[PDB]
Amino acid sequence: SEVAHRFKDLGEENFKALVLIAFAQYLQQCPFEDHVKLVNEVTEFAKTCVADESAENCDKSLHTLFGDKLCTVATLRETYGEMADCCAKQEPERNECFLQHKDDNPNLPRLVRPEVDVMCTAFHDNEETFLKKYLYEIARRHPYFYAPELLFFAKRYKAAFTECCQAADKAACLLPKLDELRDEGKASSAKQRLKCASLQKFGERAFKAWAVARLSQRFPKAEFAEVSKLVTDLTKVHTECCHGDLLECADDRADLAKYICENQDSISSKLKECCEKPLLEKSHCIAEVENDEMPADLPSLAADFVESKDVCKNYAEAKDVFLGMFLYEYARRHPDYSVVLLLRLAKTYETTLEKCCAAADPHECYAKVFDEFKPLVEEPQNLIKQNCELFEQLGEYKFQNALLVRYTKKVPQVSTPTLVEVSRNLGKVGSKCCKHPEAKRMPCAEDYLSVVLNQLCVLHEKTPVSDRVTKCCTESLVNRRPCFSALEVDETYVPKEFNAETFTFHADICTLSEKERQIKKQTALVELVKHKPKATKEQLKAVMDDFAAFVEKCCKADDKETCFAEEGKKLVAASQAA
Ligand SMILES: O=C(O)C[C@@H]1c2ccccc2C[C@H]1NC(=O)c1cc2cc(F)ccc2[nH]1
Ligand SMILES: O=C(O)C[C@@H]1c2ccccc2C[C@H]1NC(=O)c1cc2cc(F)ccc2[nH]1
Repeated sequence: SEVAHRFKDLGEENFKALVLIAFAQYLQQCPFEDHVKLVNEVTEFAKTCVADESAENCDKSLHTLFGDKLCTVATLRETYGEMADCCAKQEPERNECFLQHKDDNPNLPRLVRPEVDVMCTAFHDNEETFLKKYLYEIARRHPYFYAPELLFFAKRYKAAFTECCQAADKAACLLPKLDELRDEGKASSAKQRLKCASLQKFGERAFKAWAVARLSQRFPKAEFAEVSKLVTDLTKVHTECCHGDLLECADDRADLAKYICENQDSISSKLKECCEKPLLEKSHCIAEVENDEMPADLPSLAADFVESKDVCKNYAEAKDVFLGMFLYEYARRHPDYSVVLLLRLAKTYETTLEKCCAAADPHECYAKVFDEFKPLVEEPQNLIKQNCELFEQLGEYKFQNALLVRYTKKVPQVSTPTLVEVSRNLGKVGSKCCKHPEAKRMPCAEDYLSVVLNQLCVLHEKTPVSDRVTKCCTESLVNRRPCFSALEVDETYVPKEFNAETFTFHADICTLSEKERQIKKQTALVELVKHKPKATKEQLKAVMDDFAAFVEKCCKADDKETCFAEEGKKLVAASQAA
């Protein structure tokens, strides 16, 4: 009985929280109350199985059990409508369906967060509910969020509230802690979506390719066979989490943590304080530990991968393991390299070994391999140092408008919200990456944009509108940022003439955050660019200066939306002629 095998392995709390995530993530419009109802039933059931694994229903699959339970609520199609299809389906099709129906951008209201004392009061008046609601709200909104990490977050969310409510000033303590979690959570969700993306479209071999490069960057001193082992184990974990098997995800991640911790010596010099931490922390720690030192004096790549006379033999026995070896050997020698690049280098190799083995003479052509890299390597190098001067001039905000305009004109089919969000995240590279020296710049950007461009691809995959976006996304997972960095301004676009409510703001806007304010400013900007893509210089500064500065006028105008209904009409004439 797997349900009992999971229960006993993780325990009731995590079992209960991993379940609630499972559901939250599967029927996303469903109310908190309902899920918790469902979760305790499943809980009720598990205990029996633990108590008697022979009992009536304890042999079914976890999907089966969770699927029947879920569909108790989903069945209504006046409330839901589209998930009730998955209900009439049986396994394994029912699970395929729920996963297909996972909505990366769900039309959901934001929890206007109440004052600090009420949260504190709620936290004490009943925390068990309070904390359940944190898993629920994040899961709902992040249907691919790495669940076993989402628990690690929860514990930390619990800790903040217990510290900060008892503190003299409850707000100055709590608010910074919360916002730190939020950010740390948005990066996590994003990073995790890339893994599910990779796994479910480009197959595991591609995920495998990514981890081996990554783990070997981190664990250079480890053997190759020791890295493949870890890679395989990781893959089964992410496969399982990205397939909705969250319970065995948590278990298998836990096994690996223990495994790593028991062979510390054979894997890394740098895991001492990581592997002394408790359950949940232990895995977050290990995952994000620092790069180990490089084994004294290493040989050249060439000898094995070039100068040797038995490439094709080692290739043709098993090209995957060989290419895995190259991916190992190349990466352990270069922690200063981006992982997308390396994957781009290794692929040149794969293709070139099929070009050269297929000849009568193997050697002559593949001796020239390590020139073919120089241009692939220099392409990312040039783009990053080009944008960074262009950033420190403008600042994170101004520099996001430079992106907005560009990507807007580049791909005007896309929805303004998508454009606004992706370009807002794309320019955040300039903050975290240009800050470094070159020794860590180019890589930093190139890898971050890998995450931010996936966001674009999965948001566009929802409702396709463009021809070119759907290309860069589906053509080759690692060739993405250079693919979007080869799309010129389009000449096909038929622009929508005028939309008067887009550029006329309101008095609700004088009661919201600077971030939200910025996001409004920028939405209007995108949609103005959407009016004239062709001849349009900096001048988009001025009229955006106006739609932003005139806000200052009307906020500090002490009226009942009089000036908004006329002094905004002054500017629609300003944005057409000029
Ligand atoms: O060629 C592909 O697109 C599939 C995968 C890919 C992805 C990027 C760069 C190279 C390659 C080659 C290809 N994967 C592998 O060759 C491969 C990696 C790998 C890692 C291991 F720990 C054990 C065996 C392995 N085989
Ligand atoms: O995969 C994990 O959850 C943790 C992995 C781990 C564990 C111990 C030491 C180092 C590391 C690195 C850490 N994996 C990654 O960073 C990683 C990123 C990433 C992005 C992809 F698009 C596809 C596969 C990927 N793996």
